[PDB]
Amino acid sequence: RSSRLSRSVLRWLQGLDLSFFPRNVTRDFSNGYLVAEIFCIYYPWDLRLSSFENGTSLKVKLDNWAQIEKFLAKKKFKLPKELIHGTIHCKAGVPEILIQEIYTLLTHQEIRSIQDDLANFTDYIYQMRLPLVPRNTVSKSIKNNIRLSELLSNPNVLSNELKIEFLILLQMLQRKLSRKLN
Amino acid sequence: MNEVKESLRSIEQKYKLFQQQQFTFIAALEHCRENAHDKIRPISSIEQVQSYMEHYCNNSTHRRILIMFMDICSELSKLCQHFEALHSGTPVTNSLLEKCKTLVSQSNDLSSLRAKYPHEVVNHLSCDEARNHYGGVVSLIPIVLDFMKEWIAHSEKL
Amino acid sequence: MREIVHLQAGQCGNQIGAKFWEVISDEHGIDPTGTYHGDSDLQLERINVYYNEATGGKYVPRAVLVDLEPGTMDSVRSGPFGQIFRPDNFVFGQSGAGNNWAKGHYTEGAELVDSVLDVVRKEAESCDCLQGFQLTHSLGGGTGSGMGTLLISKIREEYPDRIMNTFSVVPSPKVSDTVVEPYNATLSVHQLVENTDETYCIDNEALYDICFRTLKLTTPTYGDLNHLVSATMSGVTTCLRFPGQLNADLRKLAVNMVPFPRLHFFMPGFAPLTSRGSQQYRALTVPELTQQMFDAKNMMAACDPRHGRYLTVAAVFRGRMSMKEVDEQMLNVQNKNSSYFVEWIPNNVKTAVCDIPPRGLKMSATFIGNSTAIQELFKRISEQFTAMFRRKAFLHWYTGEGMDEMEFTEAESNMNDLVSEYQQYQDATAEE
Amino acid sequence: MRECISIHVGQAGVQIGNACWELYCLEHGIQPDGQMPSDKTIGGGDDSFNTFFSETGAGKHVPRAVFVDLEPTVVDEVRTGTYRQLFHPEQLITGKEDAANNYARGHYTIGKEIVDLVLDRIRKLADLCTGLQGFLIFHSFGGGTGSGFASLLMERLSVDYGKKSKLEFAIYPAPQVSTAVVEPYNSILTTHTTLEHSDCAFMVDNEAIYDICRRNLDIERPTYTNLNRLIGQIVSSITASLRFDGALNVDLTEFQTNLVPYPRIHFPLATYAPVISAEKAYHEQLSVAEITNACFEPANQMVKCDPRHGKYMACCMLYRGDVVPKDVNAAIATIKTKRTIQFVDWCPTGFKVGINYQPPTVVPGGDLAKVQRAVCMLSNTTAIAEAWARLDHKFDLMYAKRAFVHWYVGEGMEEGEFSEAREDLAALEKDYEEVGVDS
Amino acid sequence: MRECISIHVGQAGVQIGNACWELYCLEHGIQPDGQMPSDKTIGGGDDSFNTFFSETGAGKHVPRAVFVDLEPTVVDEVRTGTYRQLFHPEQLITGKEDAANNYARGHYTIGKEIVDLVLDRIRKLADLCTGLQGFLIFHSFGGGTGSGFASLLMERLSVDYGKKSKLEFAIYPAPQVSTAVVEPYNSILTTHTTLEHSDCAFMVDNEAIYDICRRNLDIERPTYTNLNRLIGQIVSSITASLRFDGALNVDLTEFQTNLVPYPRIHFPLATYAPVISAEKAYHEQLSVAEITNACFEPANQMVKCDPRHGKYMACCMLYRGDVVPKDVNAAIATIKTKRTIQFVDWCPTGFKVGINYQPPTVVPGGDLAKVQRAVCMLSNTTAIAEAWARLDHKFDLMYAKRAFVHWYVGEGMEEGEFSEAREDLAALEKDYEEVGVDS
Repeated sequence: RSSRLSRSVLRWLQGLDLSFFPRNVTRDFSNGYLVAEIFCIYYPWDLRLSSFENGTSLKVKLDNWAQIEKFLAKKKFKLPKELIHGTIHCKAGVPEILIQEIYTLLTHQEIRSIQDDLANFTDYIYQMRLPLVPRNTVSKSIKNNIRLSELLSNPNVLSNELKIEFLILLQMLQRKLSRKLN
Repeated sequence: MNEVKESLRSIEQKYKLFQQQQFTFIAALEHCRENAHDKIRPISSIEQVQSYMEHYCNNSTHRRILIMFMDICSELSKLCQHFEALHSGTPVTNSLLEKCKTLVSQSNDLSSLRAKYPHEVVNHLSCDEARNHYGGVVSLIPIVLDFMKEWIAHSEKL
Repeated sequence: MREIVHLQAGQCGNQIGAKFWEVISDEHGIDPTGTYHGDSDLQLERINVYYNEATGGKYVPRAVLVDLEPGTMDSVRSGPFGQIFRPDNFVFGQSGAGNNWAKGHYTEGAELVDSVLDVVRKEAESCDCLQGFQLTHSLGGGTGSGMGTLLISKIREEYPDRIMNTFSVVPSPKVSDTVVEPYNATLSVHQLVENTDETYCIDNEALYDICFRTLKLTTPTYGDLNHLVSATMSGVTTCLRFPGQLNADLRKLAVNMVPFPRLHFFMPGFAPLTSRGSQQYRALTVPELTQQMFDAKNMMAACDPRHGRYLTVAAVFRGRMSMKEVDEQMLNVQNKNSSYFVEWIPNNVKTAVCDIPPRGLKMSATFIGNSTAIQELFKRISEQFTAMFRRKAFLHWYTGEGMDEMEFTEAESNMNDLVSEYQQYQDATAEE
Repeated sequence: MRECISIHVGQAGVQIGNACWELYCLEHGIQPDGQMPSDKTIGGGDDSFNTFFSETGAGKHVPRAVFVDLEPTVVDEVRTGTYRQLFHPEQLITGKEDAANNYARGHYTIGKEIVDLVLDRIRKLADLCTGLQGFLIFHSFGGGTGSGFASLLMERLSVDYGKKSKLEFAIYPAPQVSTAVVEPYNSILTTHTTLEHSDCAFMVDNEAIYDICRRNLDIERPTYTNLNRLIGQIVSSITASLRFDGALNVDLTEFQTNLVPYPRIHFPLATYAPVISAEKAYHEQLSVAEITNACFEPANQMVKCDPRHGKYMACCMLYRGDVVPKDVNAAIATIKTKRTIQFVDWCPTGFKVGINYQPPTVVPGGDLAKVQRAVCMLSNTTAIAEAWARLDHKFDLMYAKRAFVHWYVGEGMEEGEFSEAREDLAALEKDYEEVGVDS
Repeated sequence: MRECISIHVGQAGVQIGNACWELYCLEHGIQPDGQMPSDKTIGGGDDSFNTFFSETGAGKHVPRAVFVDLEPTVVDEVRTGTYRQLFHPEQLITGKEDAANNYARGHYTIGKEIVDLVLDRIRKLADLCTGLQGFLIFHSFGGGTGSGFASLLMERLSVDYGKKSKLEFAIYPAPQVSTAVVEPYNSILTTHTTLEHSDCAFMVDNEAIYDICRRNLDIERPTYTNLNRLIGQIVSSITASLRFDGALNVDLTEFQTNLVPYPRIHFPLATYAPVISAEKAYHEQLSVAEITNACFEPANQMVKCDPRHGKYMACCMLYRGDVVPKDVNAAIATIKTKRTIQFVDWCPTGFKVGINYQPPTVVPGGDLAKVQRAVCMLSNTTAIAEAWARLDHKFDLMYAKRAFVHWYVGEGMEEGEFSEAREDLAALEKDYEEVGVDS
């Protein structure tokens, strides 16, 4: 029981008469069918739910989300592109945040949000808080922060390697700090 | 036995080379006919061909293609005489050999000799050339090659 | 008309499906080429159930083979009947399974599942009306277990008005093949009890023991087990394939055989399991078949049903015998063996006789029962999963894929609820 | 499809790769010329050879392996051999200066000079292939080349390919016998790189080879050829389901996924069986139960360690040859009830079933006889941790007074790296102790 | 009677015309000589060949087409072919200079030089015919020859013949893969001309051909010949009721009248079916319902566009071969109740029934197998407007800094034309979305 969405956000998510309740927030909203249904519910004369298909394909997710930002640009709604990208690749913690901002934009109700901007993307804090110092390998961090989906989406070896070495430097510095704590 | 097959494949190779230059061959023939003031009677005999190559010829490539064609005819004749020296065979082989030694004659009428499918030597030229300008000169080697193949096929089942 | 669409999953699922297809082709008179070489009557009318009509009467199979490794398709195509199926159905990936359910569901179940959905939708649209979908697989790997649940969920969500029957292979602590097998079994059990009509229990160790102590085989292998499960499937499906006097179908069984949706597991079994030297010395009769169909020696379970009480029973016969003997036998069994079935519900046995005998054998009958015996397997699975979960061993592999650990917690809570439900329905008392 | 690229570093790596390639060519009927001249009498070869070899348009086979060494003498020795017409000279890179049992020079001043060339070579080799699963890096801890160059290359390889498996095969220095003196100096540095940057590692020694060959093969004057043959047999047995098929195929990913219970504990115990000569394979009935039982015997273990001191966490078994499942089942039933074999209170069972239809073959001139079936075992136990304890003790006793360290200082390297490696190994040993302790 | 004249501009147009002519001669048994030499064994030819060919007094057939190209190399390549005895040399006009993916030269300084000749040729060809209905102009948008010369000729044909149908067939520049760089530059100018001076236009590409051939035909090595064969099969299927008859004849006018809902929206979606190889046509039962359902599949569409994005307004359906009306009615009843297929809330239905007793033929050496019946669909939808959107985006991002514009400036042409074309395309798009918007 760690659905990071707030009680009010869930109380409004239920309040929209969606076709199916999202059992897995991270996976179900990755397609964009649910949020498209939500926007149709709010704005029926601007979006057509029939134009969206509920599938698990990366291409289908890309196209559904594409229609989504086309609509948002028409409506001049401000949502982070990085947030949308993380939602598409069902990154941990991203879809809950996105649903929170959707609720705030639509209902115009401010939430006591635990975290607004980018958060701790990796689990460094979580692992440190765990006993038995984990010291996850480079491959583990790669798999956690780099998935097959975005590799299929946009390949760029240079930026990928830059991020990899940046994370490796972060890991080494944190390992040095942990050894200092010993 | 293998020597006739090697000779035949060489004949086929030089034949294939000939049609690859059949256009130039016909151009040289037309040039010779224009230089000899004979543009009425179709070329239907080898003798006319070496008469033109030996008298009415100025371009070196023209005499080159003509001597290659004459070598083609000579090789056909040599294969025919080797076949006749081999053995007699059945009367159908004798008939094939006779018609082929007739077709390779220097002075033989070729005005009524035309090729058919799958030989495209006729289709490469206009119909008029193939009827009354150059109809037997181009439609001679493929047909002789077909008779050679048929004769070899018959001799092989003896 | 009323056709059945067949599905394939798992290397063991693929091999058993191929064996079943070969068995039915041989029984119904189908040459390896693809033409028809039969000499029967009922092998032409209802033959379109598993085949499709084509020009020249060249019937084609109707089954989709799903796999993650290209190394199974080549093995099955090289067989005597591997050149008859549809190469388009052989949808295989580039990366192997490695006996992981989570990543196979996530990594190899995102960009490959689209093709299989497309082809099964095309097949369903190709026919007029359908009854259900048959998928044979195993829980020993990430191929069968990883995607069988996902595809069953997809087809149930798309077409809820269909029959979801499956014959997955339950693991065994004595005979194992995967280190993380209990994890995958626990993950699969959730979807089996949530998004599946009915499921049958398949064990390799029990078939092993049966063939050794009764068939007395020299070097029995997987081929024999595939033959046995294929014969069991044909005996199950003959109720619709070959009509007789008292015909039945899968849905009538599933409704009459299942008291509660949460408990849809069963117990298959075939009666005439004899040795080579005993085939010529046997008396073909009612009471012998009943005895082999009631005793614990002939079932294919790695447990004992005598520990609990019989809940629901169906006896499907295939031959030309009678009706009176079956009912009198079941009556006297319920009279004598009164401490073995639920007293609260009388007449727990269903009668079913197929007038069409099988090919090659004159007398055949299958056993489809739901006895109180899976409770031991369930509790030992729960115990071993609680073990391998307490200190969280072999968990970093699942963690690195992205999925969290609360799925294990909910699965074990569901499993504890299920075993408690099973044990408190086991002692189904009449009153206070 | 299932294709891999092999890496051979150092003289030991080169010779091991040569042995593996010759074993593959003899077992697949691949002639040394590179084509199939067998036009009169065929003797096999109709199989899936694309796993290791490549098919040209002219019917030629090109090996897919990396033969690199800092010392050109090994390259020249192989080049003058009888198999020089098989590979290509571009795959054998020479060198002006060599490490020869040193880490500093071959890691900073020597290995860093040849980087772009080997990266381009391996990139081209990968481009020539369709499906990639893992790599076969062959080197040694004693060899300075196969330590410094191996570490510096594998670091770049793992940063360049995070989704590809990274294997490891080298020689672990025996505590009793050894070749050089500075072996633990390079070992302490290479272990850190192989631990914090790789996924799996295989440790082997030569003392166990000598013991097993004198005990079973009964040879008074052994040679490196037998050692390389044993290593090649082990490698072929491990990757048996890749070139061929069977009842239950086991791929590299399939067993590597379960062989690693923890990112820090990825150090299995390999054991090949049967390791016997010609006369030891004629009047000896061979079944599966006996050889599986013998697999757990310390005398047959590849590493000098008593299994009874610790206990097993994960176990991986493999088979090769005509095997029947009933025998495997009976062996499993026997071993699961043996009180001698110790195991945690945590894993009641865990293993695989790899059935390969193709029996192991033989070589004309070798010592291995014709055996109907084979078996290889990969287990994980904490009893092997003593080797690292001895290595740490040796490093501590040779580091207190800084023996032969001024050379590394002059070459240019941080002295604190010794302390870093020491503390990392101490933490690893502590973790192994913690895991070995039950509730 | 029903006689039409084909126009072939550029290499692509000429090769497509050659493929169409060879398909016609093979399907009608017209021998390459141009006569009827089949005097021993007849194999057909007793039909109404007057639609495409012409009968002389000597039993000769003369093709009625226009093969024009600015570059003489294509004319020479065709002239050295095996069908040189079929057509006439006067119909193949060579050229000194060629556009070769350039609009300015081929529209002002190159195309304007050869006008009187082609006009006299087409006038003579029209005079040789009795009944004229439409034209078959085959060109391309990438090819400069097929763009500038085509535009300048069609502009004059429009003002010279207003009562005659004006078709269009060319290749659309795929955004994923492309041949040249200046393709959008010629395309943006050609679309305006094809919109404001023509009645209909057919837009096709090559990427989807590659996808469908690799998916169904399963060829690792495609070639332009298969593309031309597919295009010729499409053309023949469209004009099937002209050379032959059937239960319900659908002429050119019959389908073009309804194929145009608006003067600005005349871009149908072509999809040929079945598109299969020999082995794909043996063990596959073929009915009308299955293929009609497959015709709406985006994978089988010639233009890469999701039909689900928009909805249909007008649809034109055709058939060729032994087709039964009951199957057509069943398919119509099935598709009208399909929720996946979207349509406007004003057109409950619209379609045609074209029954052709003559089945499609095969070719010796081609890939198409013997199929009893064929089907072709021409639908109108707004989901295809994205291609114009992408083209406008590319032209905008190319025109901000005026890349490769100085060449066109020096050649001589107004720069404001680019703005004119951009605003015309914007208006056309806006009209497309306005129509796509329901109440």
